[PDB]
Amino acid sequence: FSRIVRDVERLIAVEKYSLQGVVDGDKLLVVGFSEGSVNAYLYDGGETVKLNREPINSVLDPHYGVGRVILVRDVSKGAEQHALFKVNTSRPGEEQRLEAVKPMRILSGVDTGEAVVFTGATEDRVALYALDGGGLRELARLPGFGFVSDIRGDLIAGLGFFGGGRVSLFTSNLSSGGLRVFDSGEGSFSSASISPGMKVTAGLETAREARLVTVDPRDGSVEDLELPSKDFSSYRPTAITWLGYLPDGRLAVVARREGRSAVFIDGERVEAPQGNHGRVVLWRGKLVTSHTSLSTPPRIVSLPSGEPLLEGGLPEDLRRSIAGSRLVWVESFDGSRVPTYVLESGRAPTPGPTVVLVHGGPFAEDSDSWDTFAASLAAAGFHVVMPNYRGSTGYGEEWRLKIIGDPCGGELEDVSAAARWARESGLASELYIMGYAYGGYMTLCALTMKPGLFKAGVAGASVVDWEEMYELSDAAFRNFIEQLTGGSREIMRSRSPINHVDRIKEPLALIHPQNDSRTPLKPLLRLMGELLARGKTFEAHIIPDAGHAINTMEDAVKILLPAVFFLATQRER
Amino acid sequence: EFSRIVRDVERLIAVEKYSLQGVVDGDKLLVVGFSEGSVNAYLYDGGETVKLNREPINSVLDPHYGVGRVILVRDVSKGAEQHALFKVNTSRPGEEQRLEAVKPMRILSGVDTGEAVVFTGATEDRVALYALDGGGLRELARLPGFGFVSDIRGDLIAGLGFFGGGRVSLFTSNLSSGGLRVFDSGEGSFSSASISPGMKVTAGLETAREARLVTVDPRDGSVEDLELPSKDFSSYRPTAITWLGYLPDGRLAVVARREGRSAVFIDGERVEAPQGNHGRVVLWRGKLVTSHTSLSTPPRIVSLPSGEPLLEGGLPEDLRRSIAGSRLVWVESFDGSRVPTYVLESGRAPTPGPTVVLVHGGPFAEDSDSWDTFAASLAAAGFHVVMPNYRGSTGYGEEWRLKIIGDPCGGELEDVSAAARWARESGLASELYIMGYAYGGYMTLCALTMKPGLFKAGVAGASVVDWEEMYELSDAAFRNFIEQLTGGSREIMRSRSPINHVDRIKEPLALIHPQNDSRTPLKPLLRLMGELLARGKTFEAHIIPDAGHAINTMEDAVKILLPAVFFLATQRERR
Repeated sequence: FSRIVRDVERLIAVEKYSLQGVVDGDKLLVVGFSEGSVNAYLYDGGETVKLNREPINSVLDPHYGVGRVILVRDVSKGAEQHALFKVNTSRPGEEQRLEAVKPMRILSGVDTGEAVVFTGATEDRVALYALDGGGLRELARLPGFGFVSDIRGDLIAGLGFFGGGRVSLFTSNLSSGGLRVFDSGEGSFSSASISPGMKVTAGLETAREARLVTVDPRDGSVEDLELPSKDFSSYRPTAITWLGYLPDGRLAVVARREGRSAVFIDGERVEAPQGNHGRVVLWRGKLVTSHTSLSTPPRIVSLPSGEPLLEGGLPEDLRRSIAGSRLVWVESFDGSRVPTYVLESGRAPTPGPTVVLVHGGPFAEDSDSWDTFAASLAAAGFHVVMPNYRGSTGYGEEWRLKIIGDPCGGELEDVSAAARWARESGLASELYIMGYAYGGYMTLCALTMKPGLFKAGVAGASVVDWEEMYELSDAAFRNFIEQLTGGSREIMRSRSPINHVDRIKEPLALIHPQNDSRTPLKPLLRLMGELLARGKTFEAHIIPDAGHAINTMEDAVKILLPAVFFLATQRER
Repeated sequence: EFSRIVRDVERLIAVEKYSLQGVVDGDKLLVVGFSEGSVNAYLYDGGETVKLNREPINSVLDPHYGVGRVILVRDVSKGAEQHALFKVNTSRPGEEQRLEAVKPMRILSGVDTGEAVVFTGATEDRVALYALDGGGLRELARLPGFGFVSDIRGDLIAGLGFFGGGRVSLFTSNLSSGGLRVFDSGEGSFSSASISPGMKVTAGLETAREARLVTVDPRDGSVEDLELPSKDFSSYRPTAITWLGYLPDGRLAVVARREGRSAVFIDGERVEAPQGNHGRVVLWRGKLVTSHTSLSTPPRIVSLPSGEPLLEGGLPEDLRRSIAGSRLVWVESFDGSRVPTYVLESGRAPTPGPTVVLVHGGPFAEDSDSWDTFAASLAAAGFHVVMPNYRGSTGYGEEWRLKIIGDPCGGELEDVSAAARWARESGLASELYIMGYAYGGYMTLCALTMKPGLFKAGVAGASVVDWEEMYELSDAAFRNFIEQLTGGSREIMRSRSPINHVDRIKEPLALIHPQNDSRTPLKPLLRLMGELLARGKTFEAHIIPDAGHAINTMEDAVKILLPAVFFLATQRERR
C-alpha cells in the first residue's frame, strides 16, 4: 500500500514532453509535464526556460520563429473555460491576458504572429475565431467539434466532426471569414496542411487503408497525391497521424499501422525509434519529432539517429516491472478480429491478476505508446489488456464507424471478447475492468449488461446517462452525442447504464472530478442514489477543483491512486 | 512524501488494541481485539491467544464468570448494524452456531448467564428488552429509547435507559416474568449499575457537582448513599463514574474519573493503576485485571497493582516520539464557561504550527487521557491536535452535559469556536482546521456554514446533515434520541441543519461516509453534495463500500482515515 503510492507518485512524476513547434528564431517550443504540472518551455541547447508562471493546459501552434507564445489556461478550476495568455519569448515569465477573448472551451488554434486563430465552444455555439490588432471576429459557425490544422496567408484549413462520425475538411478566409465544407464519400480526413500551391494536402482514411490526397478549396475537387519516393505508398498505411510542410518545402508525414508509426519526408522513409511519433519540425537544419512507446515516456528526439534532446529518464526498477508486450488479435462475437495490446507484469504470476484497461474517446486507440495507467497497474502486479474495440482509430474507417448509432452494443462485445481471450489464452487468473471517460462508460456497461464477466470494475470520469448529459452539454458536446447515438432518444435511454442499475452484482469504484464539463458529476450523483437505494456495493471518490483534463501531479495522484488501491484490495480477497 | 503518511496511518491502525470483556471457561480472560486485520474475540490464559470467531465480529455479550460459551455479535447487513448472534463453545473454538430464534436487529447490549441470553435491541417499530433461553425467545418489556443491560443476578435484571430529556434512568425487570420498573433521580443521571448480594442496585449517580455511589431498592423505589469501608473513593471527589461491578468474592470494584483520568477502587480503597483511563475490572486467578489506555498508549490488558501487561499491542518508539507532549487547558467560552480541552503538540510540527480542532462525537462522550487513533495519526502527519469537551460532553457533571439539550448548533458550537480562538491566541496555532466524525462531522458542517472564515478547511466523516430526513430513515432507537437532543420541535430540526445553510459556506470541505451507515445515513449526504455542486462550492467526497458507522476491519479504518489526513496535508501545502 505504501509501496503502491511511491510507484504511482514516481511514475506520474517522471518527465514527459510533447513537441509543439519552433519559435524565437530557432528554439523548440515544448509542453512539459515537469516539476509539478504541465508547463511551456524553450529549448535551444541546453537548459529549459520556463515561459509560463502558473500551470497551463496547452499552447497554440506557432508559425516558425514567431516571437511569442500563446498559453491556454483553464480559469474555472477544471471546467475547461480557458482564457489565452500571451508571452513574449524575450521576457519569459511575464504573461498578458487577452481580454478580448472571453472564457470559453478552447479546442485548438494557430498563431501567425499577426493573428491568433482558434476554435472554441460556448453554450450557444461552436465557432472559428480570429484575433488581430483590430479586435476579435467570429469567422464562422461550426456544426460541431472543429480543429484548426494550418494557415498559409489568408487560407485557413481544418478538420470538422460535423456528422455521422465522419471527419470533413473545412476552409475559411482569415480576413473575410466564411466557411466551405468538403466531405469524402470514401471516408474521413485525419490531417491537413496547405501546400505552397494553396491546395490542401490531407490524409484520407478509408475502409481498410489510407492515402494522401490534394483538395482544391476553390472548386472542391480531389485527386490522389503521388510522392517522389515509393516508401510511403509501399508502407500500406492504415491511418495518418499528422502531416505538415516544413519551411524548406518538403512534406513531412507520420503514418501508422498496427499501433506503430513511421516518418516520411517527401515520401521517403526516415528511420525513427520504434513506437509512435508526433509532429515533425526543422530545427537548425535537422529533423526533430516526439517519440513514445509502452516502455518509453514521451520525449523529444533527433532523426535519424534517435538521440534525445529532452527525455524524462524513467527509473530502471520501474522499467523491469514491465516483463513484456504483444499485439494480439482477439476473435469477437461476429468473426471480427480485435487488435489488442498486452502488458505482462514482472510482479505477477502467469496466470495472474488481469485488468482490461479500456481506452476512452471512443475515437482513440491503444498503441505502442506510454500509458501511465497501464504502467502503474503493471507495477502493482497486474497484467494489462487493452482492446481496440470498434470505434477505435488506427485500423481503418470501417472499424471506426461501426460504433455509430450503437453505443453499448458491438464495442462492448469486443471488450468482452478480450476478457474471454485473456482467460482462455492462459494469461488471466481473475479479471477486472477499468476505464476513464468512455472507458468508464464501458465499465458501467459491462457490469450492468454482462454481470459475472468481471470480478470488479473501476469507472472514472464516466458517462452515466446520455439524456441528462446532453442537457448539461455545450454546443460541441450536444452535437457529438447526436452523432454517436444516431440522434434517437430510444438509443439514449436504452444504452444508458443508469437505467439498468438493478442488474449490477459486482463491486464498483467510481472516481470523478467535481467540475468535469464533458462527463458531468450531476448524473453520477444520481447513479450513487440508485446504487444506494438498490443495496449495491459501491465506492466513490470525488476530486475537488478539478475537471476532465488533469494538469497537476497532485490531481493525477487523486484520480489514479484510489483505483489501484481498490483493485489491489479486490485481489487480496 | 504522502507514502510516509500512509505507512504511519497503516502502522498506527495496525497496532493491536484490546478491550477486556470478562472471564469464561473456568479462568480464561475473554478479550475483544483489533488484531490480524479485524475485530475478533479471543481467549487468554498466559500464553498465545486463541481465536474463537471465524469471520470478523463487532462485539460480544457480557459473560457471567466461568460460563462455558461466548455470544458473538455480528453485523449481517454489510454495515447497517442489523446484527445476528452466534454462539461459540469455548472447548471448540472456531465453530459457530447461529441463534435463528433472534431475527436480525440492532443489538445494543446483552448479558449471558449460561442458561439465558438477555439483550436490548432496536427494530423499526420499537426498542425492547429480550430473553432467549431453552424455551424460545420472549419480549420482556418495551423501552422508550436507548437502553442497556448492566447486570443480572438471579431473576433480577438491572439496566440504564436514555428515556427522556437527556437523562439516564435506572430500569429493572424480571428474567422469568418480564415487566419494567423505572427509577429517576431528581439530582441527575445514573452512569453505571450492578446488583449487590442483597438484591439491591448499586449505581453511580452523576449530579451537577460531584458523583457518588447510591443504593436503590427496586421493590419500593427508595434511595440512599452507599458508604464503603475505605474512604479513598469519597476523598477522590470524582466528577463521574465509568463502571462498577461486584467481583465473585463479593468486593465492589469501581472505576471513577475526573478531568479525563480514572482511578480504580476496591471496596472504597485506592488500587494503583497506570496513568490514563481504565475499563471494567475482573478477578482472574486471584489477581485484579483491567484495561488501560492513554494518549500515548493503545488499549491493552494489564495486571494491578503492578501495571504489567498481559496483552499489549506495542506502539513503536518512532511513533511515540511524534507526540511531543499533552496538556489539559481550560478555554474561556462565549458566556464565561470554561471548556476543558485536551491538547497534543506534534514533534513533527513547529510552534506555532498547523493545528486541527478534532471534535468528538456523541455528543455524550469526551476527550480524555485516552488513546485516539485519529489524533495520533494527525500528530504523526505534523499537526497539533486540540480536542474541546464542548457542552454536552460527559465527564464534567450533569449540568455541563445537559446544556446541549434543545440547542444543537448553538452553545456547543461556540465552545468549539472558542477552542479555535484559544489555539491562535495562546500561540500554538499558525493555521486552523476542523475535523470530526459523526456528531463531530456535524460540527464541521455547522462551523463552515455558521462560522465561515474561522477555519481554513473542514473534514466531516459519517456526519449529521439534516435532522428532518435522518429521522425518517431512523429506527425506533434513533428517532427517540433525535427527539431528545432537538427538544422535539420541527423549527429546531430545520434551523439547526447545515443542509439549509449551504449558501453560507466558503472553505474547502472533505466528506467521508460509509455507504451503509444506519445511524447517519448516506442519503441526505448525497443531497448535500447536490447542493454543494449546484451552488459552486468546493468539495471532496469519499464513500466507502460494504461498511457502516462502526469500523471492524483495518482496511476500512484506512479508507476512513487516510483520505482525511491526505486532505489536510494538501491544504497545509497551500499556505
